[PDB]
Amino acid sequence: NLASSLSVDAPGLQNQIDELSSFSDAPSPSVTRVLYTDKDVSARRYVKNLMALAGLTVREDAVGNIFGKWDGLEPNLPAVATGSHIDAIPYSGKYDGVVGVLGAIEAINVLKRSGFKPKRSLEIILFTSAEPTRFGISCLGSRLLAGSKELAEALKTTVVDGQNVSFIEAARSAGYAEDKDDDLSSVFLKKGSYFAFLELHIEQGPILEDEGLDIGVVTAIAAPASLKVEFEGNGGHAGAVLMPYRNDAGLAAAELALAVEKHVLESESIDTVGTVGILELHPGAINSIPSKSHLEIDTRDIDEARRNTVIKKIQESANTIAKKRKVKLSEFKIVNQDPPALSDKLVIKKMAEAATELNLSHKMMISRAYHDSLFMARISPMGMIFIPCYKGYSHKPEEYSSPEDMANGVKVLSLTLAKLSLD
Amino acid sequence: NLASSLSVDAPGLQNQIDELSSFSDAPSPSVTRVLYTDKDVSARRYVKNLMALAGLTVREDAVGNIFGKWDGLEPNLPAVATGSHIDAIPYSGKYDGVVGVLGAIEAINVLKRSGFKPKRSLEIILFTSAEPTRFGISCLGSRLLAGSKELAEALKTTVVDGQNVSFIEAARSAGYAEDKDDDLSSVFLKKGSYFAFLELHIEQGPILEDEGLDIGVVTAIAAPASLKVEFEGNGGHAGAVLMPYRNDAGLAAAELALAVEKHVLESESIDTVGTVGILELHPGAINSIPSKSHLEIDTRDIDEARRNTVIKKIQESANTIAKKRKVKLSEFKIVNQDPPALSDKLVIKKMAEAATELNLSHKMMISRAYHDSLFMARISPMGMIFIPCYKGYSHKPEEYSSPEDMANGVKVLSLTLAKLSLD
Ligand SMILES: [Mn+2]
Ligand SMILES: [Mn+2]
Ligand SMILES: [Mn+2]
Ligand SMILES: [Mn+2]
Repeated sequence: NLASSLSVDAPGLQNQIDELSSFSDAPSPSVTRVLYTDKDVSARRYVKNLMALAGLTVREDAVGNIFGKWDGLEPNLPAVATGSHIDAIPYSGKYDGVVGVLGAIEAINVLKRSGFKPKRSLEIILFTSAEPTRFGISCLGSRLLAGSKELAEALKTTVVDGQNVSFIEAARSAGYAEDKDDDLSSVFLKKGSYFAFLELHIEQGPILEDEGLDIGVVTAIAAPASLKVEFEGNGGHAGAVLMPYRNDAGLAAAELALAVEKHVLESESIDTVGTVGILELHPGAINSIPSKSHLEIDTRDIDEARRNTVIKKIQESANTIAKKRKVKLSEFKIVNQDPPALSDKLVIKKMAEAATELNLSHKMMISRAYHDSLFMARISPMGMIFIPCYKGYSHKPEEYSSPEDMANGVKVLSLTLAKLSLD
Repeated sequence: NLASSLSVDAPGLQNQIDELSSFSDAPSPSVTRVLYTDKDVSARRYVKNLMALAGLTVREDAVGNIFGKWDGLEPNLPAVATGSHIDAIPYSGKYDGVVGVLGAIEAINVLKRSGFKPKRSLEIILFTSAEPTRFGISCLGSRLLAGSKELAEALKTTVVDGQNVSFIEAARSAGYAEDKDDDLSSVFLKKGSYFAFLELHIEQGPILEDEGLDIGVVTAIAAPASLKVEFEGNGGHAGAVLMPYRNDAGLAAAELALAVEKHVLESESIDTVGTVGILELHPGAINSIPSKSHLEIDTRDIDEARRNTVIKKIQESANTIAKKRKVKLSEFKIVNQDPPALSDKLVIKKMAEAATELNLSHKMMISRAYHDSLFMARISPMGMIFIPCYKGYSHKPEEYSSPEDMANGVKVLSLTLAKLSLD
């Protein structure tokens, strides 16, 4: 049958993972690849080349989401879509996102080798960026595909990066967004434009590895939020300003970072997380008291209400700390605060069937990380396929999934796509 | 008499202050001017030109200390020296250091206008740098003049900036250190090579302003120290690594910063200060748990032993925090730990006499900030003249000393130099 005929070039897929990892602003084994930079452009070209070699119709939208389509026997039907991202936060791994892009292309080649004849078209999506590194916005591409007018407006009017480069300027430097009449609404997909959307991704947790299982069938995605906070004080000479007269913005930040941890632990649930990944002091000189501090705070929970309580407590603590330290809470911005999503029940059903037909062990599980799937779920039925990764490591160079782990995920992806195409 | 004849071009001196501030990597009204950068080179040329116009014989040493001499009637005698620095930490003011260089040149012009004829030569020193911004080393020029073989060795062998540019490489780009065969010992001055050394400087405190006084006669300089600390953890995915499994290096840093403040307050003396002016996270991404954190801590006291006690407690707290957070204390380095200096009693007497002859109110007082005078005191009898500054602001763009305050300090400098020249 189709399932027994599926054959993946495992070392070849690994070789492509390794080649793509060379497009990096960090030295191997780390990867840094930020939206619209030269490294991102190089990686885009590499992926577009592979799409063309696999015989896909390749196109790009106004923000650089990249699409590769295999036309089905009934091309007017809503297509079955799959994809992920290739951007990489500073000093991260080679597998996050990339497995779902390179592995999707491989899934197409696997199906072509087996002589599969799609009814619904299959389309691979390289999302323009999923990481919030550059503009503080996560899933920038899929948020726009899912129709966020709020985001489109901000991208056109206010959004800049940490070097004060505007989104429009960055996009144009990489060959995109060159239309002054476009408010980016051109990117929006109609609900139902896809029959379904699947994303293959490394687990970013240790569960499949620990339990000796091949495949995770993802049933839900946890609810993510991010906050941007700034404190302002008088600053001045570290040696000359006596302690009673200070309002140290650095210490306000230190206190807020510890309060974040505290409020997370207050939830009484293991599923709650919160992190201060960014804490910067200005002017940032050893002999100058910080007059401004800037924190970027990530917090999530599978339970939206519990997550929201943490955010509310964090805001209360920021105000309490500001008053006690006699600094100004000059910014408290909820950059995003998104609900969790549920995978479509019939997509889950086909994925579990596919894994079973391939003699692969599997379990139902939730994603703790967020993914483009979170926002694609607003447009169409969604599912995710997890593969194991070593010790669950991710967002760091120790991140690892074996050639066989990837090949298994690719086979499940190929077979689920085929089932959905013929449905 | 000489005292009544002294007259300063106050708006002229202000114009020079403003012009020098233009040599900055930060936009007005802030100044940034770091050792050996292009802006530093431009500012050096500007000052050397003023020295030339004032009739001074100009020379430079191996590291770019700049000397301008007015030859006395007995030129073989040890000269009376005066000067300060012109480098500026990021986003600081335009009066710190600058007043003591531009004002020293103006003191020469003032004495010349009055027909004063020095017996001992007068020599103005532009110290190559006082701020520790580039290499973590404060008073680099005066530490070498005072004969630190340890510093000379490090500068030749290990010292680099945060961009891994070596001291030698940086120095050569600015036109200095062009001798392979110099161990920098050429910079060293013999004890007694100067009869006395004076530094005019803004108070960097609010005391003279609050008390309604013209001049501070500095009696001592507080004992400064600085430390570098690093913590290391495992890092990973901020959304997926559950709280019990973390060893967050950023939270370890937050805890140490608060410990610094606590230990300072434990001294029970208002003369004790401590600051965390630098706190950096790696990788520094919102969705990446910090795996490395880096703190640079400044701590001082007029009492050396009381400060050292703070330093010991900070080291103890760093170890306790590391163990509790389950991170490695990967670095704890005392970058400098220097004793206080006492101003020379005869210099103090002459300075107070000068202020009195000029009908300027004054008090004897301690300097809380450190200065090149701290190290020149090892070579020569030392004293400092403080002028008031607005609300004591320093190391920030709000720093301000009035044209009149500066002129008063220049007159006291002129008259004190004249007294010491004619001993
Ligand atoms: Mn990621
Ligand atoms: Mn990802
Ligand atoms: Mn200073
Ligand atoms: Mn200074």
